[PDB]
Amino acid sequence: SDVVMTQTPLSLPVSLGDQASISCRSSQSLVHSNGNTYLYWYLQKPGQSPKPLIYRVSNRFSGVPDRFSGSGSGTDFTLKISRVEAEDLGVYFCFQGTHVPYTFGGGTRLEGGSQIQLQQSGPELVRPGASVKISCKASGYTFTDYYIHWVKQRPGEGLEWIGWIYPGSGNTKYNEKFKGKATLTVDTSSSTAYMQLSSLTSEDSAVYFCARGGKFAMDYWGQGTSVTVSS
Repeated sequence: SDVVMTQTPLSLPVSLGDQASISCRSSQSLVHSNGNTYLYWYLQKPGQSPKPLIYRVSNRFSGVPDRFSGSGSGTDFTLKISRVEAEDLGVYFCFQGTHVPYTFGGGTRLEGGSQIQLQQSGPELVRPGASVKISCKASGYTFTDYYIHWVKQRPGEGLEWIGWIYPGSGNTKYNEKFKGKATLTVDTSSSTAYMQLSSLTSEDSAVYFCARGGKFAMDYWGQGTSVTVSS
């Protein structure tokens, strides 16, 4: 009964100047009881963290040019990129934050806030059964004004939302998939968020991102921390 986000097409080869349109469909209505529709779009360029494009269906994040337009309602959503150029190449992901657990679309391959820094700890290489505690040092903004989200990304397997913590209060919310094996904490005095991953298996090998956000979605992302679990 988790919400499934389906994107089409999977791959969209295009030439410069053309129009590009990407579809996202949810298995459930994304209208929240509060009246908002927590549908978001992100772009991930081959070598870095996702970047926020659209919030709440139709709003562009700061620095995102008005040639990006999101539309839709209920269960059907569209991202249109009108005058496509070099820097638009990458994987587009839709994301829903209406229903816990928050879920991502599988991505579409097409072929802002740089004061905010989220500095994550280095790569881990461990044996099965180990635990790791990865950190995320926030700067360039007030740590306790925002949520911190954590996200898992396996190679060619897309994105999974792990949970959030609200640094101001320590309050947490987890994806059932991860609750019990990922523990979120903060140190507000050092503006640092932590995620402890426990009883590691080979399936837990992935890149883990910390990201700033609101209660329903990420905005800016850290650079990721690779965890490799190997015998």
